Amino acid sequence: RQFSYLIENMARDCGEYAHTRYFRGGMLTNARLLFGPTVRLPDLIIFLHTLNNIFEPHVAVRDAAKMNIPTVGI
Amino acid sequence: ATPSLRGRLARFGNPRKPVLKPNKPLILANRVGERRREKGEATCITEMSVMMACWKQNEFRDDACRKEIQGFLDCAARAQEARKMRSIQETLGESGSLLPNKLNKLLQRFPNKPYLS
Amino acid sequence: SRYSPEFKDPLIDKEYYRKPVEELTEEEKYVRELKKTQLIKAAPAGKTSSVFEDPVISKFTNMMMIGGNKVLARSLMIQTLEAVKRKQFEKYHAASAEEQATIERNPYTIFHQALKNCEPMIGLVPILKGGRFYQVPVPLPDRRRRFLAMKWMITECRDKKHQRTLMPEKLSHKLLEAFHNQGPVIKRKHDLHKMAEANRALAHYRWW
Amino acid sequence: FLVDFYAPTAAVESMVEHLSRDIDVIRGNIVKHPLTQELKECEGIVPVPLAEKLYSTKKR
Amino acid sequence: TKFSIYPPIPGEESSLRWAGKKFEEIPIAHIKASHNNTQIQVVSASNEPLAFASCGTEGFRNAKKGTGIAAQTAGIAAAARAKQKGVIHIRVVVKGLGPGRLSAMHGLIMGGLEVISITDNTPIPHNGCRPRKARKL
Amino acid sequence: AKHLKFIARTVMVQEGNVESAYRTLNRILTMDGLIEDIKHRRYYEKPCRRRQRESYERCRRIYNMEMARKINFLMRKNRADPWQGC
RNA sequence: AAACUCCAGUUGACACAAAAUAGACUACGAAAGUGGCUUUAACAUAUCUGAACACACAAUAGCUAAGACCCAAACUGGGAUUAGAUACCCCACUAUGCUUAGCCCUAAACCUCAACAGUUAAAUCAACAAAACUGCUCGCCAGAACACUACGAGCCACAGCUUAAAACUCAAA
Ligand SMILES: CN[C@@H]1[C@H](O[C@H]2[C@H](O[C@H]3[C@H](O)[C@@H](O)[C@H](NC(=N)N)[C@@H](O)[C@@H]3NC(=N)N)O[C@@H](C)[C@]2(O)C=O)O[C@@H](CO)[C@H](O)[C@H]1O
Ligand SMILES: [K+]
Ligand SMILES: [Mg+2]
Ligand SMILES: [Mg+2]
Ligand SMILES: [Mg+2]
Ligand SMILES: [Mg+2]
Ligand SMILES: [Mg+2]
Ligand SMILES: [Mg+2]
Ligand SMILES: [Mg+2]
Ligand SMILES: [Mg+2]
Ligand SMILES: [Mg+2]
Ligand SMILES: [Mg+2]
Ligand SMILES: [Mg+2]
Ligand SMILES: [Mg+2]
Ligand SMILES: [Mg+2]
Ligand SMILES: [Mg+2]
Ligand SMILES: [Mg+2]
Ligand SMILES: [Mg+2]
Repeated sequence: RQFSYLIENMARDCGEYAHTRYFRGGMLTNARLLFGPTVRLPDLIIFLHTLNNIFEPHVAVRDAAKMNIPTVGI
Repeated sequence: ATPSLRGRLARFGNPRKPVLKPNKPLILANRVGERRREKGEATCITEMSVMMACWKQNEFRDDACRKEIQGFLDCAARAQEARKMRSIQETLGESGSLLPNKLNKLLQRFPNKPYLS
Repeated sequence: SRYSPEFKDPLIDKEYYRKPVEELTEEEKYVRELKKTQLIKAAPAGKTSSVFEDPVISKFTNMMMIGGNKVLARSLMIQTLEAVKRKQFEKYHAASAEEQATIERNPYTIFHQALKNCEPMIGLVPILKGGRFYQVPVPLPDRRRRFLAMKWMITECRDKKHQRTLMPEKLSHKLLEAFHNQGPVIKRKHDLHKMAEANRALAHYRWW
Repeated sequence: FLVDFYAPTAAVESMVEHLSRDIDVIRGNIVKHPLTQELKECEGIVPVPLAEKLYSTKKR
Repeated sequence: TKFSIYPPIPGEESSLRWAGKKFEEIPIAHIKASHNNTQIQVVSASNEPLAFASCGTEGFRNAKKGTGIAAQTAGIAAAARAKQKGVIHIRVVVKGLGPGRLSAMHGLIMGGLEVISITDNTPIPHNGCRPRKARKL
Repeated sequence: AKHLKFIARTVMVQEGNVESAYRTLNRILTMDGLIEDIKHRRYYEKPCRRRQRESYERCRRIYNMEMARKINFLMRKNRADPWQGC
């Protein structure tokens, strides 16, 4: 949360997207229902923080591998 | 200093007989128990014993035991307010230890991990 | 209920509003302004702003009423007050020079004091301890003992021991007996006081 | 009164029976002299870490 | 000086006096708080019986003796027989964890006696005799 | 018996405040363990039952000490949210 | 309620019984087991493994004999509860528990997880419990029940222990 503001601004500055909020189950593995059938998922996910707030791996790390999305992580 | 746990439970490396036989695994939980209810202390009992002792001598007349009755009456009024003040104030008022509901919101932010991830 | 929670009960006190602004405290002043915004319930018929209004005599009339016949209960109440009044005037003309100074002729002062001499101080309340109910002596609240005083007076008169005596003559005789700390209603308070002093060993079961 | 002395092992049982018959001896005990028991040097208290791997790392 | 909770040892001389009497001279109130009764016996420093009272001697029977009201009544009755013999200050020696353990001490105060000390002499063995078997009630 | 009287388990009363002396005395007997010992000695506790109780009391202590040690370690984080809004 | 009433309380004298706290320690010993004090003797083995029966041990209960006796206490007796109560609750008392000398040889004798040596990598592992394996050896086990039985043999054991089947039966346990 400390860096949530900074990351969101950079994404807008570089014409890219961000998700620093609570990850609702299904963003990636169920995008068709949530967004629509013709939705286009990310081609690259950059993890600035791979852990969540209870010191466990972010769910998107595992969900991005299921959707064959390459991940970059610190 | 928390007591040791080396060579206490029955295991394969431990050659000696077990010292402890816990029925529940010794693993901290992610919550604490809810505070129990207190039995409470009866009030105005000393004023209530000298007022019922005067009736016996005065054959249960309320004209000679007036002073005793006031003690038993005024006390009841004071005790009544204290019970009302204590109930609301303790929960709303923050003194010393926290309440289970507020302490379990803090233990769920730093849960105990007995597994690997 | 046809009133909403917003509706507030009315204040019939006539000397409250007249109070000068100079006396109004900061907290009270605020209250007065606040009430303006609030919705007020319509005053019920029973209570007016009269100078003869007595809330204790109105509650005693309602506790005698049967089937909503308030004209008869009030009639009985006023007859009783007149009966207490005429009996004391008869005891005042026939009294000695020094006995007339200690004879109360105001029936209200007699009604309020008679009921206060019957109010019990402690009662028996069943408390559950060890899966059993124990009648432990408990300090009755102010209202409870005020209610019992009225209930006992009305039950005693209703009790069918007086073969052919009208309520005003019965109630006036009981009100004058409790005024002098005599009679069955007073005795009924002692019997409850003798049972709360026999069961004093169980005066710790209660917590409050 | 303390009496430090040297004696054979068989003299203790014979001397404990002599002190029981003397009328001026309230109580008398014979113990191994504490100065014939060297005290091993200590380096200090060794901290003990909480026990680990007592339960399997499984999600119960 | 200050106030210590430890009893004044007899040998060493002190200045603590009660009605001109040393701690040793004060009479003793032996309270036996049992589970179904409470016996009280007041004695002098020279082991001379001054007063005896118990719940049974005060007209209580069976389960009324194992209450705090009966123990207090026996304390008032023992504080009235010893107050006629010149007893004001006492040393309490309570024995037992019964209901009338503290209630008898209050009854002694409601009889005109002033308590200067509270001694506990509850029999505790360093294993000796075997108690009765546990019960299923 | 053979020891001096009025030394052991004796508490003196200050300014006629007997209640405080009895509360003080009862706190000395509970901290030393006499109170519970006197209650467990009323009925014979069989070795097997006493060994089952000592283990339960030792495992509860261990758990309660660690549970308390974590509550005092995480009480620093009971302050207001510094990133309110994120 | 019964029981006792040479009863209870204080003080003092006074054990062939049992060993608060320490012990939040985690030790000794083959196990069983062992937690008051002192003293004496004293705790196998310079490869491992190795027995229902050889050899020596083995909680409690129990037998035989002679002693002791505070308390506890199967049986029994009394009191109460209950539809009944050969039970649970109360009281009392005995065998027994102690010692000595012999016997008996059992246990949920279960840390239900053999001894020795070794590893933490790989396929981690049905589940649960106390993570998963390797090497070597002894012992044991092959549906349930009949069966901690019957017979035989052996044993200071004579209502006993050890070893230990089958037939009828089921399609599950
Ligand atoms: C899958 N079959 C289950 C099984 O059925 C069995 C059941 O078999 C029963 C035998 O006849 C009887 O003699 C037998 N009785 C005996 N005294 N030995 C039963 O124990 C047996 N039941 C059982 N093992 N669970 O009854 C038989 C007629 C059955 O249907 C044969 O297939 O057991 C039944 C319960 O008994 C279940 O209801 C069935 O679902
Ligand atoms: K076991
Ligand atoms: Mg279990
Ligand atoms: Mg000991
Ligand atoms: Mg070998
Ligand atoms: Mg073989
Ligand atoms: Mg065998
Ligand atoms: Mg044996
Ligand atoms: Mg034997
Ligand atoms: Mg006995
Ligand atoms: Mg019977
Ligand atoms: Mg015997
Ligand atoms: Mg064992
Ligand atoms: Mg082997
Ligand atoms: Mg088979
Ligand atoms: Mg068998
Ligand atoms: Mg056999
Ligand atoms: Mg045979």
